[PDB]
Amino acid sequence: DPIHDRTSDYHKYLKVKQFKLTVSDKRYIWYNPDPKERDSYECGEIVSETSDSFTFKTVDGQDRQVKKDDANQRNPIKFDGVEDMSELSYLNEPAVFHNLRVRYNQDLIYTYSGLFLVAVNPFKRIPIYTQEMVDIFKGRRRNEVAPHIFAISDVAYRSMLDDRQNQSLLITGESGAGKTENTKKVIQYLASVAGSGVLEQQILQANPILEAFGNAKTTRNNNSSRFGKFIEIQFNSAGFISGASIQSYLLEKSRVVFQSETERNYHIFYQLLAGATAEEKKALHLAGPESFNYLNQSGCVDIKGVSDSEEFKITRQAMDIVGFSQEEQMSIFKIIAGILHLGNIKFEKGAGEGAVLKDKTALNAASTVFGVNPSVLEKALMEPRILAGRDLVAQHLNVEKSSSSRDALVKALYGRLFLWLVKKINNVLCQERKAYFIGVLDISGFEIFKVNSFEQLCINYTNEKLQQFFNHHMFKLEQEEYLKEKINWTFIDFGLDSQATIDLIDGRQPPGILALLDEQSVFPNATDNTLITKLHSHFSKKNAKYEEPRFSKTEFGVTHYAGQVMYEIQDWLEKNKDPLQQDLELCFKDSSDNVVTKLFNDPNIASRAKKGANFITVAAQYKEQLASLMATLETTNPHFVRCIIPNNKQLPAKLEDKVVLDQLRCNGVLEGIRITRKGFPNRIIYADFVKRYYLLAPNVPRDAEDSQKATDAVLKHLNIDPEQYRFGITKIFFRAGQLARIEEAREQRISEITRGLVDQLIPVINKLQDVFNTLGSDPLDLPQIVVVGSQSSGKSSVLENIVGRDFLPRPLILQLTHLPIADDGSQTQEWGEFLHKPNDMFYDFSEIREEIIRDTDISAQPINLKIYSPHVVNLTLVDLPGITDIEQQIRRMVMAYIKKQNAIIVAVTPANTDLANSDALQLAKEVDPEGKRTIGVITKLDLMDKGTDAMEVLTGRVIPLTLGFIGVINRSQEDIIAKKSIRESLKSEILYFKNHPIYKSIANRSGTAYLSKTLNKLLMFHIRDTLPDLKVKVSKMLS
Ligand SMILES: Nc1ncnc2c1ncn2[C@@H]1O[C@H](COP(=O)(O)OP(=O)(O)O)[C@@H](O)[C@H]1O
Ligand SMILES: OC[C@H]1O[C@@H](O)[C@H](O)[C@@H](O)[C@@H]1O
Ligand SMILES: [Mg+2]
Repeated sequence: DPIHDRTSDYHKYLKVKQFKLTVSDKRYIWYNPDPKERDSYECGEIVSETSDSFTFKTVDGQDRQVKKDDANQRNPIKFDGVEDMSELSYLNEPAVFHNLRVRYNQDLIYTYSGLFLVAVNPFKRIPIYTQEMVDIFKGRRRNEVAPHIFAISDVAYRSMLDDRQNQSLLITGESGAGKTENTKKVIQYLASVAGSGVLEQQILQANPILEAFGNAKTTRNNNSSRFGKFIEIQFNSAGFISGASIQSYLLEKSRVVFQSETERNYHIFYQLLAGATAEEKKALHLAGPESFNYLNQSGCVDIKGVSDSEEFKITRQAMDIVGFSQEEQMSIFKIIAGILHLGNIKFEKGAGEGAVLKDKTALNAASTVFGVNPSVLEKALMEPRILAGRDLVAQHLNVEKSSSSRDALVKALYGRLFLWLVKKINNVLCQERKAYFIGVLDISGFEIFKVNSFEQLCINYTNEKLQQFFNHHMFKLEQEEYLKEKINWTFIDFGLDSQATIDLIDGRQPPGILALLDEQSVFPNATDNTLITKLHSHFSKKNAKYEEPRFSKTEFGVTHYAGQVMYEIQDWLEKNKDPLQQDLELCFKDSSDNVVTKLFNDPNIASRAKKGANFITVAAQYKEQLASLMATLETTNPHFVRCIIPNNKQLPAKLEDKVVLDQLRCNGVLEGIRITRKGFPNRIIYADFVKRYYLLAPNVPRDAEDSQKATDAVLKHLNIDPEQYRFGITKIFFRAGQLARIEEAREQRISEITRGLVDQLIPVINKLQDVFNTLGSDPLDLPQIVVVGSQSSGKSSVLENIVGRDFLPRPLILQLTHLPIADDGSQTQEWGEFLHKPNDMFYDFSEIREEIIRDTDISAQPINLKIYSPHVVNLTLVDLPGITDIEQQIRRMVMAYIKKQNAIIVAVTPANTDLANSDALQLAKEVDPEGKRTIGVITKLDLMDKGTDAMEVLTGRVIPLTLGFIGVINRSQEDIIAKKSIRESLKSEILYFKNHPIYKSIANRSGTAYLSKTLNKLLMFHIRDTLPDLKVKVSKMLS
């Protein structure tokens, strides 16, 4: 399984490479050392914070302060390279960019951002698109695998099948950002998982055909799409590919006759001249690109790394696969060559005003490959006949007009040829009946150049609709979640903000730009000036999205979603009408070539108005085509892929701050995470919230049964403002920022209780004990001292002796803290504290005995008693019930305690009860065979017998132990009856051992004083010894 194998290409090319921050409490923030350079950011460490402001040290070396509102906090370095950025506490611009940068530098181009898939063009080849890679993502769910265009393709596929609903993938981005490469990957994936099959190959081979005729090298992309497309992959009810259909939009026909410096014409022109066979060159009258006007003006005829001859063979192969016949293929090449020959026709000024054609070479070459009459073609170009009432009069045209008519014929032939290719492909691939489909939209994003004409308005208008579509989708998803979870919050439709710009463009009443253009396009003597004049007359200072420039008399502004765009009105009338002399239509309708003739006869191709319809302008046609695409998209469940270009030099490993950030700002990527920042952007299933923040509140099990009640407990203890959150049916909902503040509390808390893990070790362990061992569990295997003895062993007296005062009547965690002599030199009064009584102080030890009895009315939940006294040593002990229905759980509890090797066992045993067949030591040796962590305490020594001595065990012989034995004596029953108090009877204990015939030799290693000192010592060093392992355990359970 490659997904788990680290030594697999999957982990190498799709997975990110590979306690310090745990104890650390450092905070960092993104800032720009130069306020005027918003795109350049640096990391600064936070040093202090007030009510609503931060203070940090800049790398330059200088404290700086910023408001908490404008602060761009940085996420913990642990999250650098996350697969899905939606799980970040901070999603500010610099933070987003940073995670993308981290991934990009590791050659990870794919990153998730909620319902957004981000892909940053690598401008390099990364082996993550092989079949094996396809197989790896098959079936896999998003969370189950790393980010990849294949993963989102699978999700859409699974959704189609599971919900029986059509899907769509919208791949958007700037020119060269990677839309088409990713579009091909989706198809590659779908053909594989739902598929080397005839139909499959045909679908796969259709793209190569359209790219040859619709792509070209521009200054921003060597393989630029000069048309947009919507590919529908069809499936049968069983989920197998059954067909495909293609729609093309806004083909850049003007490129056929003109290309700006360094750019090329459509690939097919160069492919034909370089890949045609010798026989084809002759039949077509071909020559090198330099001999053709339409190819020798840009200064570029080839692309580095690209072989046009090789690509030609590929295109021819693709046409064979899709099914174009040999003759159809030849006719397509004749059209391409004919267009080239038309471009070489040179019109000259005749004796008069009319143009003439002196050389007939180009005209004839064209006429021969087109299968039309040269004489008729020549007259149709320079002397088209126009209707003068009821007679046709030959209008002899000058040079400029003849040349323009030639170009119009060229564009019309290319445009029609392209539509014909698409229609032919659809005839072979499209099936009238299909159960479902997955549509992929590959079209240009907003276009804002210095010069913007009609084409740009169409594409911008398109993107206004697509952005509106996305916002509205987000709206619906949000509305659906709040409804399902029972969260009362209503948003204003996100898409309503695009309506104004859209109406200004395609509105009927009031009439928008297109309507006014159409009207003006059919107006008698209308000109580009009367047009601009009319637009200003309708929207200047009357529509907030429109702007009449201050000086320019040929432009107008439109405020688009992505910013204002200035449009030049020049040629708009001609563009909207796309005229072609009727005599040219007639000339080609009489062609001897089958395909040429279809380009002028097929109504669905030869014109915009279908058989029986009225006049249709280009604008009206495009508005109808766009509404049809939107209606289709609105019948699907949409998936969005955001492509980002790393720089403007088409170079690998060179992510530029300004270039990327600019896109993240208009791509909507930063919008798709700030659109709902007004409601409750964050929500977490209760059990998950509790599992993570239980640590911030007392008495809250990481796995409480009632997750919702626990969640409520945490928020209350943290004193969170009730308005900042809402309780859903399955999730807790938070206002923007609130969850991030709770996460920061968790981080600070973690640091507060783990930093000590690096003397006063006893207290540090005491803290962890109060935080994790209250419910009676020891998940961290805390190093502790456990006291074990019989109900009559008199162990409780031992504890009261160590405490130096009576206070004893569940496990009992006794945490003693020594109090130093007062600063003035006085003796501080001793008192106690219970963990379940947060604000109480027990100065009366009698009340402590009572509280123990109260809270107790056998259980595994320990009572946590803390005692602060200047008469005790620093020490922590865990007293367990002494050793039937009840005597079954007790032994169970004890065992569960001494079982751990991180525990030291204090076995208390009466001296007046032999040594063999003990009790505590028995259970002790059971879990501690080598007796390396057991210390025996011998009590009631003064209660043995006449000549009964115990020096044998005290010196460690009857039963050896690494830690040894310690003897002691306690108060008698009549002593308790009298005034005789503890730490008074201790004075006696010392004299007993000091003046004892045999024990006097070991007097210094006996008694309560010595026992307490020893336990403190054993605990200090045991904690120190266990410290390393405990750090590992703590790090784990906290992640
Ligand atoms: N994921 C990718 N892997 C390799 N090269 C890529 C990738 N995405 C883009 N490219 C490179 O970028 C060029 C332009 O990408 P393209 O998809 O054609 O952009 P767009 O369609 O958005 O105009 C490609 O032809 C290729 O050289
Ligand atoms: O003009 C009526 C409608 O026509 C459709 O084609 C457009 O997409 C809508 O935006 C418009 O409101
Ligand atoms: Mg493209």
